[PDB]
Amino acid sequence: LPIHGVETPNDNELEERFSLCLDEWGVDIFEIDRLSNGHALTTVAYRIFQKRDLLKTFCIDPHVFVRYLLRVESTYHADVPYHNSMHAADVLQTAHFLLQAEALDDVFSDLEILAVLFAAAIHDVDHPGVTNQFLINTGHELALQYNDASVLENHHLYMAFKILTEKDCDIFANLGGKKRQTLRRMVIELVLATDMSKHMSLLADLRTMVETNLDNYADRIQILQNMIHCADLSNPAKPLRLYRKWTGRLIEEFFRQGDKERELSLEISPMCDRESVEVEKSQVSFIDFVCHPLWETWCDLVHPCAQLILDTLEDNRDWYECHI
Amino acid sequence: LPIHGVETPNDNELEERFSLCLDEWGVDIFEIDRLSNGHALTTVAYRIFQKRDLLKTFCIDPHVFVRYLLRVESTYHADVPYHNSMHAADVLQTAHFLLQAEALDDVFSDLEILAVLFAAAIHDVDHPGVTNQFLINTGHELALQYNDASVLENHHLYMAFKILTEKDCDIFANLGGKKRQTLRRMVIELVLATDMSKHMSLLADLRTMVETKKVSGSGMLNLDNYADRIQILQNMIHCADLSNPAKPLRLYRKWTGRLIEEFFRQGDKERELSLEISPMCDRESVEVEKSQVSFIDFVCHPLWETWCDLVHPCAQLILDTLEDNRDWYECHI
Ligand SMILES: Nc1ncnc2c1ncn2[C@@H]1O[C@H](COP(=O)(O)O)[C@@H](O)[C@H]1O
Ligand SMILES: Nc1ncnc2c1ncn2[C@@H]1O[C@@H]2COP(=O)(O)O[C@H]2[C@H]1O
Ligand SMILES: [Mg+2]
Ligand SMILES: [Mg+2]
Ligand SMILES: [Zn+2]
Ligand SMILES: [Zn+2]
Repeated sequence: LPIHGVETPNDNELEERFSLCLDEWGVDIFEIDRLSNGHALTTVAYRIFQKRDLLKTFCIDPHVFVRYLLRVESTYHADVPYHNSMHAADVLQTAHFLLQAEALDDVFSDLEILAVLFAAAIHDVDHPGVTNQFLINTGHELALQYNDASVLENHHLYMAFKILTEKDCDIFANLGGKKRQTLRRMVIELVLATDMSKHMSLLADLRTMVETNLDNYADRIQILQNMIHCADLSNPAKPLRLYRKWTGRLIEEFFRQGDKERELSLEISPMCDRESVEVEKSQVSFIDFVCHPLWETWCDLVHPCAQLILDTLEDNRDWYECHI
Repeated sequence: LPIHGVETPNDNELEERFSLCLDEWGVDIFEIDRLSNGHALTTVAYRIFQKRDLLKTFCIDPHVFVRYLLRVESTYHADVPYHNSMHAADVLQTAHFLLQAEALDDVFSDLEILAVLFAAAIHDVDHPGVTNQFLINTGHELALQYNDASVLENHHLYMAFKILTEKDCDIFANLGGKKRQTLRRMVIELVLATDMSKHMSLLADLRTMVETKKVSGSGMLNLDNYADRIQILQNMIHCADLSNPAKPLRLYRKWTGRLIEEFFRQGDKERELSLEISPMCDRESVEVEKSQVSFIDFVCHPLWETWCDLVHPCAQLILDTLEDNRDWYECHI
């Protein structure tokens, strides 16, 4: 069993970086992926899970863990610039980080921590590099199949759970039936919370909660839904170099989508037009209307355990306002 | 085009029955299926869409309608005892009856009426004879695909909108874009409201609207809002689906013999897979009569009572027949 779960060409350099970076906000996942040779998701997940004793706690065989994580990782599409396994690993680590706020100390069961971190790692698996709305305007097969509701998010979940079915990949094989049913329902609810069409409702829920303690599932689970959705939308609150990197990729993906939407004669989807999308304006607008309202609330929830996040978010917002 | 959409051996019998029965509570859908050579769904739908002027209003070509309906009808499985095209024709006619209550006069737009009646016709298409819970308990493919959520209801929808693809089957071809898309959303919301795990939630919405009507004082409820209206239609198609126990006893009993056959087949499969046998699915343990009284006390009667309270006094006959049927089964224990 190697130190990082799967063998890499740079075990000592990755170990140094993991020991300094895994509990920090602002991890260079791109470099982890280069040093691990395509294995940021696999190595990040493995070491998060050991650090939180989750393999021991849930009797997960560490070989079975690595084998499953390698399958999921190779199910993300390398040739998709943003929605690949690097994005998954970033989301995973940012979720791991979010959980450590003092204000949330001693609150979540282990099973709930297991759920949210598993969700993060799988939440974009097999993404094809187009949006839900594009699936729906082309009448793509998955859009028809899911009746327009959460088309990708549903697909991500389906793929993740079909992989658990493969010979010697069943990482939850040693939970009881009751813990496996409650785990499955939690994972479903969590990855579904990554669907943008839920953003308004989850955030009204979080605002309501802050405007008041939590030992009802109902509240905890609403906090974990907001949390994974925060991690997913963390990029603009990351150090600027990392924000810009993630952004260049997202836009390259969107623009590529705009070309199939242009080279099939349709109403080019939003921010997807190479010709006349204002990239710096487009980010300022995403912050003001989407990302800032979310992070402000989250940060209000965990007062003051996440002040840095809200500070960098505000700086990158101003930086872009200037470079338009 | 033949008088009833498809040709039948018994046009004049059917004419007579459709002329007298289709605005009544409790229509003998089995006999209409026998008389039309297995086309109850197609002939009932054609005839209701005629009586509502829905072909004319939405510019639906009658040959296109008939073609689409035959395909839907075919895609119900005739070997499933209960969830076949006869169940669909029952649900469709019953939803048609329920829209007539005087307390609903002019509440709904034509496109809403179009939606709920289309929905009813498709709402169980391709049903394989086993529940959601079974597909989830077996991790069947559908259940994995849909993440345990309204599994069949989602598949019924998928199959119905695909058939609309097919060459010369797009009944909604002449609606505008903003219309096909508002229709599509409504139809989805309406077939999803037939998933039983929505029952409690839907019935609480309906309770809210009843209490909201009783306190209004023009005793009329404000329904300018689409989202209130859709709640009512959701409850209504769900009522229609669960209308069997409030149907004339003879009919309720026939529907029920079919439903128990399907249930018992599923518990056989469960047994064979060494799995928990679902409620009402065990031929070795189930007591049919007791189970009906229980389903009526706990699910059916609270739903209908609330529906009847909303449209009071327009659906009195329904609650009465439901209570007499309850009491008949109690005495046969
Ligand atoms: N930097 C950004 N600018 C604009 N939209 C973003 C950005 N980051 C995330 N999003 C949005 O958030 C969604 C997150 O879900 P996913 O793309 O499946 O990871 C995206 O598809 C976009 O709608
Ligand atoms: N007579 C009955 N007894 C028990 N359950 C019923 C009865 N009639 C309808 N149902 C239930 O109501 C459901 C409605 O959904 P279907 O038409 O898909 O399958 C059905 C069963 O849960
Ligand atoms: Mg996603
Ligand atoms: Mg059904
Ligand atoms: Zn994502
Ligand atoms: Zn039904």
